[PDB]
Amino acid sequence: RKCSLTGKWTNDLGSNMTIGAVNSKGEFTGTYTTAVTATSNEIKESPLHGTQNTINKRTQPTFGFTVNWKFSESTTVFTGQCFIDRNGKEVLKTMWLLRSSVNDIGDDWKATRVGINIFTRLR
Amino acid sequence: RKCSLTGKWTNDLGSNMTIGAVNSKGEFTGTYTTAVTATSNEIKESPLHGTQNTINKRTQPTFGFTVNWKFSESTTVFTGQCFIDRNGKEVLKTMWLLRSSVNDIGDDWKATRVGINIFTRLRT
Amino acid sequence: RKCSLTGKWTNDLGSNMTIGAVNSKGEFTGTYTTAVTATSNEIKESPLHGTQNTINKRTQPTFGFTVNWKFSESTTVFTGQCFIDRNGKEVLKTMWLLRSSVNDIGDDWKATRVGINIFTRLRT
Amino acid sequence: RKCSLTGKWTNDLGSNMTIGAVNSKGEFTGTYTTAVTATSNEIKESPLHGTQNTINKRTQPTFGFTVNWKFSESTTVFTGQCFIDRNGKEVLKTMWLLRSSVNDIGDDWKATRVGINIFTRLR
Ligand SMILES: *[C@@H]1O[C@H](CO)[C@@H](O)[C@H](O)[C@H]1NC(C)=O
Ligand SMILES: *[C@@H]1O[C@H](CO)[C@@H](O)[C@H](O)[C@H]1NC(C)=O
Repeated sequence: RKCSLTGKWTNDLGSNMTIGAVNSKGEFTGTYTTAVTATSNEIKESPLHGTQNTINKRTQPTFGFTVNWKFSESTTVFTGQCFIDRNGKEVLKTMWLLRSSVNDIGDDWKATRVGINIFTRLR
Repeated sequence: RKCSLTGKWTNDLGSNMTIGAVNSKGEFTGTYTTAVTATSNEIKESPLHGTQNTINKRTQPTFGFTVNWKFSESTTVFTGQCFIDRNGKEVLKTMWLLRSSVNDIGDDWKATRVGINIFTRLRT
Repeated sequence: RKCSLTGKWTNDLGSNMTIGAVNSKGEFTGTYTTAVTATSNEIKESPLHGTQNTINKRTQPTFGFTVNWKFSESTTVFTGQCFIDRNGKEVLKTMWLLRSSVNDIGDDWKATRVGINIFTRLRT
Repeated sequence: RKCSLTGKWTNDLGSNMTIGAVNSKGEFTGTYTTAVTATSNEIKESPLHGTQNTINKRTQPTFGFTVNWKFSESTTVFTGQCFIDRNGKEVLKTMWLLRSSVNDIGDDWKATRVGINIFTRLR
């Protein structure tokens, strides 16, 4: 079976994301939903856009996407691979770069954070 | 006067990219012609897709994009900020993650490279 | 009651490391026995050397260390923080860069992998 | 000729570092000097400790080091390779991870920044 990006996902920090159909070029869009208090009610939703690599039509493709945050001046990109895990579940293993806005090119060196996220299906 | 992603850029490793118009949502597409590759595969031009953050209509906005490589199974994402020094020169300062495809989730841990690229506008 | 790096740890990929006493400068040495490698080389135990930040004598201090691999030409650095949940469990949350050796500076751009590891105390 | 870590270096942001002799195990110590105003007088000096890989005694070894900052609770690690550049000069091409202290394990996801530094000899 193929690991497919389309559907609803949640990650190891409680964020959720929904990705729509992936077209013939590999392109998808979706929404990324995050709480703005850890274990609390305030929820904000931002669009994401990206692609799945379709070379050799792998059953476990790599992909990447950009989340265009609507509640700050930052941007995050995620890249990873859609696996069928050893337990037979679909999992997206991703790493990300979070770019903050700085005012002066002299502060550019501290504007990028890095981390991972693992997503599994919300069914 | 605002740093705009539209147009033609080159980086410190000799790669080029072109980016078309940015829509009012911040979305753009482009093409990336890479000078370097991790595979021994023949390189080719590959599409990219991304967004520029439009919050507070910054003069120097953050942005990100995904390069959907067409000559391998990998994906790279870039993110950075468009800077504009006063005389008027624009620079894109970016960082990227290059994701390779691995056959087994056991190898996932070594599938992600990181680095930087600085882009400047392709000379007239 | 403070999160201390001294002792024996294991990570989410099955690797182990031992770390000896932390001196009053924050310096420690250890050994790292890796479960995984990017090369197809036979793994072996490798020394590590690092420091824990002693500013404000934090209960949960940041730290970093370098693993000087003995079965390849690579180096990996880890950095992270020692957390201690109230019942008393310690966790090291780290990120690392794995540097491969390349023969030509032209290839430097693809020589650095990044990822995470979470370590917990090796079970009695 | 060998690229050797020992000596004084400066980087693309104006920081300086001095690394002592590298012993038979690959170990070195040194000092990392940084300004706490960009283009200004206030200078702070922190120790660094690390190793150079000595497998196959390469003329261009990889290495890594940790800077134990003495003016904050953060730590940085650098890793890279000592090259003889195409112009015949020694250059250290490095990337680093800067770990900030957070109070709550729930904020751990944003505590790591990433960037590069290129060092050349101050002679
Ligand atoms: C980039 O464009 C320049 C200027 O036209 C060209 O000379 C060079 O070959 C191009 N590099 C690539 C990788 O296409
Ligand atoms: C780690 O230590 C555990 C517990 O002793 C042992 O079972 C396992 O084989 C070790 N893993 C490695 C990579 O040495």
